[PDB]
Amino acid sequence: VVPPAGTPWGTAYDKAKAALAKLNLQDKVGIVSGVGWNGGPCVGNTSPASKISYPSLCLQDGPLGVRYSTGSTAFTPGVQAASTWDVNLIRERGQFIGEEVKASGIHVILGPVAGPLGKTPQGGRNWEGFGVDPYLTGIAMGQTINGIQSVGVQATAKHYILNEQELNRETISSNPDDRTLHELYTWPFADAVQANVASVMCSYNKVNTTWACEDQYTLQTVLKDQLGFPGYVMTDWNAQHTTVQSANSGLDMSMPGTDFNGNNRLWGPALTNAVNSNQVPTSRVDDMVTRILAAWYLTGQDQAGYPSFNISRNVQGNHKTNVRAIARDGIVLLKNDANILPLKKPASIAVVGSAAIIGNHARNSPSCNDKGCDDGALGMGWGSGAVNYPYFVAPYDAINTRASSQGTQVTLSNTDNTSSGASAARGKDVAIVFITADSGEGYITVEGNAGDRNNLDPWHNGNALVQAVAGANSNVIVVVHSVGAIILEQILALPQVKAVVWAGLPSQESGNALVDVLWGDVSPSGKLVYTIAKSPNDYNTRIVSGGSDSFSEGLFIDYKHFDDANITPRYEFGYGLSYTKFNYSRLSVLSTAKSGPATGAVVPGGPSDLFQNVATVTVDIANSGQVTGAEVAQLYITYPSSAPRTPPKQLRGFAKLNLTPGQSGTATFNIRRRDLSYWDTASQKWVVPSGSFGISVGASSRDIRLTSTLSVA
Ligand SMILES: *[C@@H]1O[C@H](CO)[C@@H](O)[C@H](O)[C@H]1NC(C)=O
Ligand SMILES: *[C@@H]1O[C@H](CO)[C@@H](O)[C@H](O)[C@H]1NC(C)=O
Ligand SMILES: OC[C@H]1O[C@@H](O)[C@H](O)[C@@H](O)[C@@H]1O
Repeated sequence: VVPPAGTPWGTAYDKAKAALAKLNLQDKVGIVSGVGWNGGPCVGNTSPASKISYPSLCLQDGPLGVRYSTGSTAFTPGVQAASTWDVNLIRERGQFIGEEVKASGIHVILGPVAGPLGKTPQGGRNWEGFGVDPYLTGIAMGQTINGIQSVGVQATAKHYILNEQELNRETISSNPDDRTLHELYTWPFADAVQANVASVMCSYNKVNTTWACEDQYTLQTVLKDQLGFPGYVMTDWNAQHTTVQSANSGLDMSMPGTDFNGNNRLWGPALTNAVNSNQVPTSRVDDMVTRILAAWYLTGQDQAGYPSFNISRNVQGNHKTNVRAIARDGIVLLKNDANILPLKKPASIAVVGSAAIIGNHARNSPSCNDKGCDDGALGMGWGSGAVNYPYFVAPYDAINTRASSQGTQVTLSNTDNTSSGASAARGKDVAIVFITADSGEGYITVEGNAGDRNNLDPWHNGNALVQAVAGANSNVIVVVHSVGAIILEQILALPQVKAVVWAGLPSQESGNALVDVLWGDVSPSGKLVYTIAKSPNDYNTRIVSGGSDSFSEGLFIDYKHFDDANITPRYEFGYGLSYTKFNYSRLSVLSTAKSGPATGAVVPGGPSDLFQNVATVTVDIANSGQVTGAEVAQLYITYPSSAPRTPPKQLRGFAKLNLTPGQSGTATFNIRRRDLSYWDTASQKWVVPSGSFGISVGASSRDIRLTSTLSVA
């Protein structure tokens, strides 16, 4: 119900309560009600309350940087950050974003994304998030939020909840069972709350026939009471449907205030009328304002000297180091046959594909608003989560500069013409072919793709381009920039394809980061955060075309389905090649963990014991090969078989270690009570089952190097 004394939120509440006492109803209605779609200078705005020096709250997109700004960095999308498996870069990314958001005079950044989590590879906005795994996405959420808010900026965990597809997102009902709702999809929102996230945004879709922004169970019972969330719930943009029920269900903020056309103003004067007509109690509005002002006080935004709103300010500083680092360390090397990579002093190189050069995407062209195009090199998906590039380093330009510097002749075919490609590739030492797939928010249809992807094939005749290049050249490196999984079986069926580089979504540092890896200045060290299957039919979920997604797969999404259904993916979750090898030894498991329901009083995150450490798993990792490289060690836990049906393996830890040849290091996985828990629907509690837990540590969800047990009496 209420945050405890002597904690950041507790002090914010005291402050918030003192402010609330100086306000009248109009003051209060102005704090919770957006001024209207594009009614203010920001993406979202509310009305100031001078009596407590409360500004018009300025809310701006999005998860990867400042939208509409002309002096901001384009950070990598979240999926790329997750792909680094590096908590330091992830936290640094949130911090840098936070610095830019404050420097621009925005109070609330609308991100990061824990929903969609990303159960379907076709999902158009999955790339804004952190991969398909609740644990990793949770850790990322917490690190990104810690980073953002340490600057004194309010973060917004979105989208709550079960917005797993773009098609009919405003009408579809997501209908999973209670365990699935809590244990899979809500999980990462709990990390966000526990990170003291200031705000949560409710989604467009329905949850069991009830619009997410009108849903008392998810908003009040789960988020506020069970997760102990002390901040405010805002709507997604015009995701509000009623005046009264929205308010009474636990909605706190109407965004942006009207629909796109200026209609459907459900709060403002209509909320004033509902309170006056006794349809919404004053205590409810008092609660909304406490939550909103508490977030303001929590982040220190009440102190004099917060920058004024201005998105023309150059706020970039040297933040490109993060984008470079994540674009670089997030590249996943999938295939490296005959050790063709890293490249060394070839006489010639062909570079082939429209995705190698600057196009309308990189240019912020008027043909590509909200990044609604895959034209030229690709840095991110489309929609509200895209931003302007301050610059963009194309793969061709970077490759050309590095290659020319060593007397390597570069030949370019800058289109997707199969015949021009083969011609450029013929006779060259290597040919690097660039393919893409794109997607985004479901209000833009790009090349026939309505938001979600139509299929899992490369865009722009990508498969044919590679086949034509392979017909002309024995040594083909395929570089892929993509919003998600592509089936690569056709490309892999070509014996001429010796290397596959899953470069992900690099933003502005595309070319530099790729050159870093291709030439082996750094070994690639990113690993997959979703499964690349051998067949589109091997995935168990789809973009649903009807009014209902029953979520009948339950807990078994992505790799959990693959493990459960004994399907061999092409490249499994947690998979990544390196230019070196790593040996794992000496697995230990230290545990004090006791069985039963969690027993702590509810605080932000849930019962106070859920995020406390109960165990520690430790392994040694040595670099046994010939070159320096970082390894991503992963922990998977198997629950007792006596426990309610659970996936066979669940990611419960990861560590990243840079090792020079012969160097040895420690990977430590701290285990929180919740990491050994499942959600019990009947008691509405997290429970640790008694029995022997399987402990699996390795280089991927399939590449398990050592095993042990964790026993709970
Ligand atoms: C609705 O949600 C409840 C609780 O989350 C779940 O157990 C139930 O199966 C769902 N009902 C339908 C008809 O999908
Ligand atoms: C906004 O910032 C730009 C760049 O720093 C500056 O030139 C301009 O004066 C600012 N605009 C306002 C209205 O303060
Ligand atoms: O741009 C404001 C909001 O618009 C909505 O359409 C998106 O779903 C949100 O992610 C976004 O924050």
